[PDB]
Amino acid sequence: RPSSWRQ
Amino acid sequence: RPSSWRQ
Amino acid sequence: AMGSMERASLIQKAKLAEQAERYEDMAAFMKGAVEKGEELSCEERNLLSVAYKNVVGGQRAAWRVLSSIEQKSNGPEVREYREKVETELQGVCDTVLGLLDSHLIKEAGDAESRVFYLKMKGDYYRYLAEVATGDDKKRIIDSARSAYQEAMDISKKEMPPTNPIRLGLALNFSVFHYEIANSPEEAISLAKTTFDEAMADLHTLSEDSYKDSTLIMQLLRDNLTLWT
Amino acid sequence: AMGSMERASLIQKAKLAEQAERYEDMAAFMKGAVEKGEELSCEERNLLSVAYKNVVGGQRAAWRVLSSIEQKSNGPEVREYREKVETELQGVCDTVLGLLDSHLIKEAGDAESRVFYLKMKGDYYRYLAEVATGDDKKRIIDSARSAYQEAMDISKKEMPPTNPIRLGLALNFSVFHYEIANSPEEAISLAKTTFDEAMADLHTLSEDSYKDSTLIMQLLRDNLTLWT
Ligand SMILES: *Cc1ccc(-n2ccnc2)cc1Br
Ligand SMILES: *Cc1ccc(-n2ccnc2)cc1Br
Ligand SMILES: [Ca+2]
Ligand SMILES: [Ca+2]
Ligand SMILES: [Ca+2]
Ligand SMILES: [Ca+2]
Ligand SMILES: [Cl-]
Ligand SMILES: [Cl-]
Repeated sequence: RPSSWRQ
Repeated sequence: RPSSWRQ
Repeated sequence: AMGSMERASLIQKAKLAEQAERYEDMAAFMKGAVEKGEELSCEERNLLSVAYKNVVGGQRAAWRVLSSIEQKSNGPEVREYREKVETELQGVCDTVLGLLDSHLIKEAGDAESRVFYLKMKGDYYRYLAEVATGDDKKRIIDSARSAYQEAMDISKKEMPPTNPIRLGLALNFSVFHYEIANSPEEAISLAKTTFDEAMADLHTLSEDSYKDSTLIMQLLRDNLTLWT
Repeated sequence: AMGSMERASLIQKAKLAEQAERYEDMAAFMKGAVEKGEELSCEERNLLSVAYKNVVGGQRAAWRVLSSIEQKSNGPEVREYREKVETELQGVCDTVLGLLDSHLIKEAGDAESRVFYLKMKGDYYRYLAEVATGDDKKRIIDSARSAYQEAMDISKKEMPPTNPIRLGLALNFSVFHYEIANSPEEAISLAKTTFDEAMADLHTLSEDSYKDSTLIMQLLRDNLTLWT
């Protein structure tokens, strides 16, 4: 559930 | 652009 | 490719693929289930429809993006890639129409099943018509018209005006008239008469059936608002 | 399958597929472009990354849905279909890692290109590690760790602390620590130090570079807020 890199 | 049947 | 899976396992996996939003898998599982040769239940017909509508819906959305780019341009790449997506969309439509012809429609004796499949036949000829430009375009359009028309005749004799499949059929046939047949007045008349006749039948329904019917009734109203 | 298309046509079609949200097509076009054997530009590297991140992202989302259903259940169908999706995800990861090993990384001499590819190598070993359960799981985890670590060493020597690839690398390595390596304190420390060192370098940036950097800085802050 954490954020990895994304556009 | 009109709506056909959709869920 | 699904000939060695049990029918019930194909159905169970189609429902899993829906939860996973894996609609290509869903369609392949449901195609395998159809090819077992047994008739489809109400729930199974809905699974078949949902799977292929999602697959072809993504292809139609892509085709429309590429077609718009192509028309603004008028190298070969944009046309080539539009043609690639177009060919894949036509392949999926042919697959569905083949399942309907071999042999879903001929074994559908009940009004609910027969109308459901004839509506699908109209829809997938409509999708073929959206991209058609050659010698067979008028025949493709008339194949959509003929399937929708037989479904409407059966549904008006055999189903209440609030039946969700009858409502969805009339909705889609009205979109056919507006978008494909260049008959906007026919489209508007069909949508209004369908809405009004369902309105007058709502009083017969349970609360759950009422929710199902009014949901599709709102789509008819949305189109009438866009068209008038 | 793309050996007969021109490199520039593959690149042009990859951009068209992105606009059409046809990410499987996008990935196949970019794979074909890589297999031409020439190094990739900055923009082309981004196209490669976007394509495969979207493909594998859909597979990961499906795998997580099916894995959750499977664990709640504990017939063979749920396990079988989870294994099918798992195998397809592993195939895509192996494809990307194969492009990196043959021969993107060895020809990447500049820091920007080399760090970009080592970050990808870490990411796709991380995705393999998310589903790994057998003899090679610790080696898969260490392959992700080693690739991320080499990328961090290069990026800290050769790039400013606000560089978007350096920031994204540190973000993803911190997720690796938290999610994969069971090292939440390492994850938190890396995210905080990365955020603070970028904050102190913002004053050197143009308005456009500032927007790029702060965008990824917010993702670091989102994780720290979730983790502390
Ligand atoms: C075409 C169509 C119309 C209506 C429904 N529906 C609504 C609620 N239950 C079923 C399904 C379809 Br495929
Ligand atoms: C992994 C990563 C990090 C940052 C960026 N980026 C942001 C703005 N331009 C490039 C791309 C990637 Br693939
Ligand atoms: Ca059987
Ligand atoms: Ca029958
Ligand atoms: Ca050439
Ligand atoms: Ca080089
Ligand atoms: Cl093409
Ligand atoms: Cl399976």
